Amino acid sequence: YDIQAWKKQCEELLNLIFQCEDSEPFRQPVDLLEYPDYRDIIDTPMDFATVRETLEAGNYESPMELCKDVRLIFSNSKAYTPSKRSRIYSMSLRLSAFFEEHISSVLSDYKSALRFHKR
Ligand SMILES: NC(=O)N1CCN(C(=O)c2ccco2)CC1
Repeated sequence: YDIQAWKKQCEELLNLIFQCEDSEPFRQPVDLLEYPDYRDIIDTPMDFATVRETLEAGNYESPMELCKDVRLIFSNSKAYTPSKRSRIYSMSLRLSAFFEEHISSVLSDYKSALRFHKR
């Protein structure tokens, strides 16, 4: 029933994601010299350094907000990919599966703790 536990749990999950080779394309923003049309396709860029920095600045109120930004990293990859078999998109799918598998208990525990708090 710890309402604040999600933050350290998210920090540790972000640490695991940064150790994963599949996250390399998603750690920093996309360079426009390499992908000139990126902002024509993607209106809201997002990356794992921005998520980690937002978390560490105390700018997420809940793990649901963090989850929305992480999911935006993956939807941006799906929207930008020219093919469903591309290397970078295929890395996003594995990383998304890993993230969803680990974030599930973080979300469940937070929502349960909040319900207990408001009982
Ligand atoms: N850091 C980068 O330069 N990226 C390249 C564009 N991105 C993609 O999701 C993507 C899908 C298919 C090909 O690239 C984000 C990562």
